Parts: sequence; C-alpha cells; structure tokens
Amino acid sequence: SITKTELDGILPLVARGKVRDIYEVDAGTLLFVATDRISAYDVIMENSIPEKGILLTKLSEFWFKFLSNDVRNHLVDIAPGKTIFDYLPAKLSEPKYKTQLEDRSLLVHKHKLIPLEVIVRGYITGSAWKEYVKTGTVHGLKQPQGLKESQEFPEPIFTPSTKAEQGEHDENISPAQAAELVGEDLSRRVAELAVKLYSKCKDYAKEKGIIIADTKFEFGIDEKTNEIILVDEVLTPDSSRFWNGASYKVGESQDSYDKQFLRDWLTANKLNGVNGVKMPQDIVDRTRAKYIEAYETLTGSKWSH
Ligand SMILES: *OP(=O)(O)OC[C@H]1O[C@@H](n2cnc3c(N)ncnc32)[C@H](O)[C@@H]1O
Ligand SMILES: Nc1ncnc2c1ncn2[C@@H]1O[C@H](COP(=O)(O)O)[C@@H](O)[C@H]1O
Ligand SMILES: [Mg+2]
Repeated sequence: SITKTELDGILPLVARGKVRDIYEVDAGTLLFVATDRISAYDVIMENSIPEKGILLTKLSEFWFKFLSNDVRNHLVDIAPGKTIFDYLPAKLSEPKYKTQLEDRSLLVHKHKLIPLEVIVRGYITGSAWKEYVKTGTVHGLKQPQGLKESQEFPEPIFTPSTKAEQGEHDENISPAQAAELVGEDLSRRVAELAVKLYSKCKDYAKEKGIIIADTKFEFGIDEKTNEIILVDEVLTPDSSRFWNGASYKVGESQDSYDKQFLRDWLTANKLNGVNGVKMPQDIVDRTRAKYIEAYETLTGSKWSH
C-alpha cells in the first residue's frame, strides 16, 4: 500500500493531486504515479485502499490499448524488452523507490491541453438530472419531455465545463460557448471524438456488466500536426460514474459502484466533508473488493484468488 510517494529529490515533484503524485522526468515527459488514496465529498480519507492505484493504472492501460486505433494518447512508447525503469534515473530501481512506483506509474508526454473538461453523458444523473428537472435542459440543451432518473439519453451528449485555473471552480457551459472558447472547428472535432470514444467504451462495458453513466475526458493538441491527443486518466471509477449493470433500474437513484459502502458509512455518522477520517477495516476491504471486481470485469483478467 502506497499513500504518498517520496522520491527524495531524485525526480522533481510537480504536484500531489487527490490520488496521483506527478513527477517531471524532463521538459517534455512526466511520470504519473497513482497512489492508494481515496476521496469522498471532496475530502481525502486518512487511510488507503491497498493496491487501488495499481488497479486503476492497469485499468487505464487497458483502455488506452483498447482505444489505440481510435486516438493517439500521451503514453511514452516504451521500447521492447525495456521498462519505465530504463527511462528513469538508475537510483529509482533500488527496492526502496521501486516498490513505490512499480505497477502504478505512467510515463507520459507533456502536451498543451485543450482548456475544457470534456464530459460526455450517456445517462441522465447527477447535475444533469437536477438541471433537467428544473428547466428541462442540460447545459442549455433542450431535452425531451418525460426522462426518468438514470435513464439513457437518446444519444450521448457533450456537456463541457471550463477547466478552471487554480483559485476557482469549473463552470458548466453549452457547446456554443465551448466553440467561442476554443474555436468552432476545434470544438466540433472534440465533440465528435469524445462521443466516439465514450460510445465505444460504454457499449463494451455494458456487455461486461458495468454501466458507465458518464465520463470526463481531457484532450491535448499537437500544434504541429493538429492531432487531438488523449491525456490524463481514462475511464476509471475516479473519472467516470460506474454503475452495477445487474442492479440498474430506470426511475431510481443508482449506487456508486466503488464508493457506496464508504459513502453510506460517512453519511450515517455525519462524517461527510470531515478531515482526517479513518475508514474502518471492513469499509476498506469492501471497497477494495469493488476495485478488484471492476478490474477483473472490464479486463477479463483475474487478479488473484
Ligand atoms: O488528475 P490531476 O489533477 O493530478 O492531473 C494533474 C494535471 O495534469 C494534467 N495532465 C494530464 N495529462 C497531461 C499531459 N499529458 N500533459 C500535460 N498535462 C497533463 C491534467 O489536466 C491536470 O491538470
Ligand atoms: N508509457 C508507459 N508508462 C508506463 N507503463 C507503460 C508505458 N507504456 C507501456 N507500458 C506498459 O509496459 C508493458 C508493455 O506493454 P506494451 O509495450 O504496450 O506491449 C505493459 O504492461 C504496458 O502497460
Ligand atoms: Mg474511485
């Protein structure tokens, strides 16, 4: 279990997010290390979910491979017979550093980001449901009358939000606003590509028993070639709303696939939003089992006995 990486200056730390520790390898190259930290209600838990970061990294690698014909991604192309350790300072191969990084790290090319959170929704829930009940719209887009809670949209919809610089929160915008923001032609290409990727993964996951209700993509742009690049993490339970397909019912709220046990435990104790909370062991074990189940389900691989 890894909560926080400590590489002792061997690589420059760029930032610790909720879940990832980010290191700079060179001017053009970052190392993303997924830790075993978990958040709920915008707060990180004190203890970790063991191997959560390995599972999510392996899941992300799976999706990048699944989509390799559909879009370029930011992964560094590691040469046959080499590992990420051959691209890093030799000292990171010592067991004390190696164990913090192995199986949970992605070596990626730094790119200029398209300044949008590219959210695509296949089912109406969360903020989209709230807005719809009130106004009959989602990001100003007119919706059909009579949608029920958690119902599939007729087609997946592109519902971008701004990507706010530190110090402020992300605003929901309409596709026309995204066009003013990033350019008409670019915004159309983004929408086309995001809907294409989401639909493909949504259909695949549904056959495996998981409903991906919505997901957040982030895209970079190669300004030489004009190509859009998939960056960040892709289609994990931290970046997407995963629902259990077997229990899925229109006209109801759905349980969080991964975080329901944790959420119920916190709300029952009124600990939501409270700092320094330690999850009880049975909460840890139950939550860990879900990450493993998501992994085995989507990937077809067994984790262990
Ligand atoms: O999830 P997070 O808040 O830790 O992400 C850190 C920041 O890094 C950006 N990101 C993701 N992928 C890239 C690439 N390849 N190049 C440059 N920045 C990248 C995320 O947008 C987030 O702001
Ligand atoms: N950029 C990278 N960062 C971390 N791991 C990688 C990266 N590229 C490939 N891998 C992993 O290295 C192994 C070799 O697979 P591959 O090179 O895609 O045939 C797989 O487990 C990959 O997921
Ligand atoms: Mg999660």
